[PDB]
Amino acid sequence: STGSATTTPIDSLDDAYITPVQIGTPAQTLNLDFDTGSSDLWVFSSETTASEVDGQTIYTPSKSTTAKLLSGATWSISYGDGSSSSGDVYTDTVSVGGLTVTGQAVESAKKVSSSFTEDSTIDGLLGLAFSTLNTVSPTQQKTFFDNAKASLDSPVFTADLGYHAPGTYNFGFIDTTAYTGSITYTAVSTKQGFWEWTSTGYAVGSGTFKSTSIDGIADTGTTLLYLPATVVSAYWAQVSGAKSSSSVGGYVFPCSATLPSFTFGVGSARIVIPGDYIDFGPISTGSSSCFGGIQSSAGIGINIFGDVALKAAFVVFNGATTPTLGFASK
Repeated sequence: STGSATTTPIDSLDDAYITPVQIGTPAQTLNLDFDTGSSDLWVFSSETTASEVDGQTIYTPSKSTTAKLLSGATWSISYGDGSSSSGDVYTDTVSVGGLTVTGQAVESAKKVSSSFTEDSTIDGLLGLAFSTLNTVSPTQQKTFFDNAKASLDSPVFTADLGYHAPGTYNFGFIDTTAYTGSITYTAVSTKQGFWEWTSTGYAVGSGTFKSTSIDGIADTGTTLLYLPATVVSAYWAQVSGAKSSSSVGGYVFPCSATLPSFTFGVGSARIVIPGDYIDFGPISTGSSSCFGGIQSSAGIGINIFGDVALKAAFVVFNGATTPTLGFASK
C-alpha cells in the first residue's frame, strides 16, 4: 500500500504545515501537524475543555462507529516550545492520503495549552518519530507510520515541504520525479527516539565549507533551524546590523537586509537553504526589525533541523530495520 497527502503552510511565514487526516467512520477530517519530532497522534475533540477550543475542528468519538475507548489509557505531552496537552485514548480507523490504519491510537485532548488554543488552524498533531517516545500510559502506543509499516510497499515516508507553498507527505514509496540529482543517505541513531543524524558541516553564503560534525534531529514540527552558537554567530556576522536580542528571544536583523544562503552537509552532498527561507518577518506588526530563521540551540540541549532546513530538500525517512535519512535537492 501507499499514501500521498498534500501539506499546506498555516500562514504566510510557513510557521507550520497542516495535512488532512480522516478519522473514524464516517470519516471526520481534521487538519493535523505532522511532527517527526514526536510520537503521539492527538486531536482536539468533543472532550476538550470548551474554553480551550477556539475554531479548531474536533473529533467526536461518539459519532464514529469504529471508535473504541482504550480503557484506562491516558497521555500527557510537553513540547520543546513549552506547549502541552493531555487526555484519554480511543482506537479508531485513520487514513492519510488513501493509506488506512485500523486500530490506531487516537489521543483525545481533555486539556491543551494556550499556544494550541490560539492556533485555530491546527486540529492536532500526528507524530512520526519513534514509538518509544509515545506518552500513552500504562500501555505505550504505536505511531501511524509504525502501524502502517508492514503494509507499505517500502518502509519509508518522505517529507517534501514547500517554501510559501504546499508540499507533500508520501508513505510507502519514493517519488523519483519530486527531486533533482541523487538522494544521499546518512546514518540515524534512534537512541533518543528521534530521527537523529550527523551533518558533515556548513557554509555561509558563498563562503568556504567548514567540515565539522553537527549532531541533530530532522524535525518537521519545529519551524526554525537551531544550531550551535558558533555556527549561528558565523551566519549572522555576515548580515549588517544583525544581533542577538534577549528581549526578543533570538537573532534579529534589519528588514532591509538581503540574507545570505546557508549550506549544510549530508555526507559529501550539500543542501542549500536560500536566504529568503531564513526571513521570518517583522518581530511585531510594522517593525523594521525582522526575526531570523537560524537560531542558537544553546540551552535546548539538541540541534534541530526544523522546517527552514527540511523545506530546502526532499527528505526520506527510511524506517527499515536499520533506519536512515535521505536528502536530495529539489
